[PDB]
Amino acid sequence: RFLKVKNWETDVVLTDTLHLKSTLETGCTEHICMGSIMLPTKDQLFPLAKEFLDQYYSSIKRFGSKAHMDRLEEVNKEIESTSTYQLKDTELIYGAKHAWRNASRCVGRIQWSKLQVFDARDCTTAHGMFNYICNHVKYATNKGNLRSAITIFPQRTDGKHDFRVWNSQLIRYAGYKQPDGSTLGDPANVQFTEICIQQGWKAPRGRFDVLPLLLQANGNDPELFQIPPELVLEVPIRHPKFDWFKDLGLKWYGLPAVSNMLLEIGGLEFSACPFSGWYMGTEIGVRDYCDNSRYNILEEVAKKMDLDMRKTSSLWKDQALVEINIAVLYSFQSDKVTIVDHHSATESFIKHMENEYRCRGGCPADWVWIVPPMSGSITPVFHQEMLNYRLTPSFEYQPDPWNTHVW
Amino acid sequence: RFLKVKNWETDVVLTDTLHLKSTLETGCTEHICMGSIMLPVRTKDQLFPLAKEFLDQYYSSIKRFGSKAHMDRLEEVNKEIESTSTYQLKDTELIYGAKHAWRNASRCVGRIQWSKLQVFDARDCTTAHGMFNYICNHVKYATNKGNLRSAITIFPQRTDGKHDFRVWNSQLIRYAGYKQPDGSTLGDPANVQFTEICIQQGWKAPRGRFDVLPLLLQANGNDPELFQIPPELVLEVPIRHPKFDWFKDLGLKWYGLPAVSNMLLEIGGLEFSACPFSGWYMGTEIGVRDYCDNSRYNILEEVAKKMDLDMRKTSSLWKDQALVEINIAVLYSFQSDKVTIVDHHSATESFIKHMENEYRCRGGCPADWVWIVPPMSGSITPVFHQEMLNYRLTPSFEYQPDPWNTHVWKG
Ligand code: HEM
Ligand code: HEM
Ligand SMILES: Cc1cc(N)nc(COc2cncc(CNCCc3cccc(F)c3)c2)c1
Ligand SMILES: Cc1cc(N)nc(COc2cncc(CNCCc3cccc(F)c3)c2)c1
Ligand SMILES: C[C@H](O)[C@H](O)[C@H]1CNc2nc(N)[nH]c(=O)c2N1
Ligand SMILES: C[C@H](O)[C@H](O)[C@H]1CNc2nc(N)[nH]c(=O)c2N1
Ligand SMILES: [Zn+2]
Repeated sequence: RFLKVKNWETDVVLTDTLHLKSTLETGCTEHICMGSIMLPTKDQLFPLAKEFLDQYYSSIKRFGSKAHMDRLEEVNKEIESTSTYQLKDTELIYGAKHAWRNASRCVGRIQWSKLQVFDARDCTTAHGMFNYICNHVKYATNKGNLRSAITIFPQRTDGKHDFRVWNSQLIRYAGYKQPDGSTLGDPANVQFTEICIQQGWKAPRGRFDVLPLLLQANGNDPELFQIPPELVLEVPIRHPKFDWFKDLGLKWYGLPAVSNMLLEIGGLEFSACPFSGWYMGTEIGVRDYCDNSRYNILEEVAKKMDLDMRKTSSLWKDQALVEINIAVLYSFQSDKVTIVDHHSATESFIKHMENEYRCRGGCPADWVWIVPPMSGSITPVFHQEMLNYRLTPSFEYQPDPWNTHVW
Repeated sequence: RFLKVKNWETDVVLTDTLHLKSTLETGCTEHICMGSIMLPVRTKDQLFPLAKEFLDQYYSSIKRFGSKAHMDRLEEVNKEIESTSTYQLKDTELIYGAKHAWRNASRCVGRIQWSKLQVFDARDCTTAHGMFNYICNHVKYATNKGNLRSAITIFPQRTDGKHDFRVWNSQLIRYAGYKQPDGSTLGDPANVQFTEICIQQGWKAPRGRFDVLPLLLQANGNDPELFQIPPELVLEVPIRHPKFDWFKDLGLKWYGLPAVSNMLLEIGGLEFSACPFSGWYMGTEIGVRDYCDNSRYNILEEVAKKMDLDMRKTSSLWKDQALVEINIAVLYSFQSDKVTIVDHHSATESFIKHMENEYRCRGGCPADWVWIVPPMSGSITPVFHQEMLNYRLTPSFEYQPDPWNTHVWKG
């Protein structure tokens, strides 16, 4: 019932008690581990509300105070009457900070308490959503000095009046299938791109076309908007050694901003809650550029380096991978756009885990996600046992809107 | 019940039914995943079911389930257990069992090879000198002058747990490590405590960076005894780089034969506590972990110095650069000396083909993603993108406590 994790490189052992406050299910059983699977009423709501307010009031050192007992009654009264309830600004901010704190797949959580929360619960239309988002984008970008932020749209009511951002991230590139058989731009977004087109978008059909926002307010049909080009900070990619690298025509955007997840706080569900931090270099250079089903540039890079691509055992893919990732980091750093390398980010996460264990009794972490997609064992997280479990407030995946939406 | 796994790069979806035959526990629950934790005498009562389940599996594999030989064999094992408290495997069952423990090993990327395993039956062994001889023959057979052949050698099974056969070494061939008074380590830091044991038992340590350790062998629960593997049987590869001529002057070498000697083989409820097995290396095992782990040889800095990489900031990726060059070197060296090795692209690609065929023909393939994905360049190998299901099938290989912690010293 009380659990130990060991770091096999430093011998530091930590004791986890926080998991006993775990709530949702993992997908694993005593018979089978699903650790590597990507996704394994009025009566329902009040326990969820109480559990949250209890942790909130405990966190400001006022557990069991009149103010605590008063709030619980007020929410109880509101749920019995209205069938839902409203969070105080203080609770909303705490809730959002803790959903990030509890994100077991996130390596950057040392930052969790520095989150700017934009309360957009007063929003009513897609134009309003567009405004809130441009404002979030400009605030977070901060001319390259990135600041973590979330913007929180109104909560689910009856589930037929959902606010949704249809985009998977606020800033992404279009993907197009061509007569060729090959894919131009990002193959991850082919389907979303087509949805844009079929909703009215004027696609320039290039390699790096910033997608428009498809924004759904109050369960209404989603509407298109172009983000002002001037708010999208992009970085041309060059290499500090290879003068040919720039002519691959590679660029990426400065702002990673997840926009398709669901924030659960105290039983309430926020289906539009785009949030953003800054990039770890491997996300672009390893995954975005080198995944076979993404930009898949390894072949083209290895050729310009004139490596022996004859046998996999020359490690040409691995050589090219490192150079691409050097170029990503160098480019962001030369243009003064915040970025972190996987060495620095994973070392910070170890420090963060030690703080969480000492201060809070644990830190849920999903090793499969935390260990970077290159050079795994040379980062400390590789040697770090982790325990994965679900705490709330949380961010959750949710069905893509187009499969759900009644037109 | 069916479970599906998807490969997110290819969209190939596979269906697992084999997990229904899983017995032992994972360590996980509905509330906690322990997927990244390294480690999360029997009675007649529990033994006959374990025997029955195994013999049912054996007899199914040979298409003789429910046959007269099948039924007679169950009755013969039943009686043997009721009379003696244990039972003996037929040679055919031992071979089947050992191959299946490997087939079932969810942390092994090399399992495409599982049906090609040379099983050496050492159950007639009685003494440490006997074990030594068996182990030399395994090494010489598996080494095959560099054309490596997989093999296992199986010493007598556990009886009352007071007469165990144990190989005290964690692998048959490993380099010594010596903690210096100044706190630095000479040789391999992983093997310090074991080296200390060997010296206490009387080993004369040459005290270099790559001293092959002696075998420390325990027969029949007796105190273990030391033996030196004949050096002519220990194939070694000096490590050099195809472009960098200073690489040789680092004085690196490694041995060709990876041979695990501290695991326990369970077959039909019987426990073989001494069962050294060997295959051949995937390059990253040496190049990434043995050479570049912080708690191991730790050569990243020295290599990076010699490459004249920018070392003042981690974001130059100097470690990542040096890591790739070292791994190029290991693969080049082995290939040049005609010693079997596999690179991590070839090995993971082969594993995915193995895994798909297993799903098709067997109904599943338990796999532990944490261990299967290579410790460098993870996502440019196809296994990173493959969902996997981890569960425990028997026959199996299992960890066991280090024998110095449990052994009752006779003197
Ligand atoms: C400040 C810098 C941040 C860094 C360096 C960072 C790092 C990362 C990385 C590398 C991943 C894996 C992404 C992937 O592989 O696709 C991730 C996942 C995640 N992060 Fe962060 N993060 C940051 C900020 C944030 C913020 C501000 C939030 C929420 C407020 C957040 C919530 C999450 C969530 C929910 C996931 C998992 C997403 C999923 O399962 O698809 N992160 N983090
Ligand atoms: C044919 C060549 C083989 C290759 C390339 C190979 C590859 C590997 C690698 C890379 C690992 C992880 C090792 C580590 O990180 O320490 C491993 C684990 C393992 N393999 Fe293999 N393997 C091979 C043959 C075998 C054989 C012959 C057996 C037994 C008959 C075996 C059984 C196991 C077991 C039980 C593990 C888990 C070890 C542990 O948890 O410490 N493998 N394999
Ligand atoms: C906020 C933030 C900061 C930072 N440095 N990086 C990020 C990266 O976020 C993402 C990037 N790319 C994709 C996603 C969404 N991932 C969903 C994975 C998935 C795919 C398919 C099925 C499934 F169940 C789960 C998030 C986010
Ligand atoms: C047969 C074979 C072939 C091949 N290519 N590679 C191997 C590698 O096998 C090992 C190498 N080094 C160490 C081990 C033993 N693993 C121990 C893992 C461990 C460490 C500490 C605690 C724990 F619970 C578990 C196996 C084995
Ligand atoms: C199948 C497997 O779970 C999948 O490829 C995971 C592995 N680890 C990951 N880790 C991160 N950070 N991001 C990912 O998208 C994935 N993908
Ligand atoms: C804590 C963590 O599980 C541990 O470092 C694991 C990670 N994956 C591994 N994978 C392999 N093949 N071998 C290892 O020793 C490890 N170590
Ligand atoms: Zn699990």
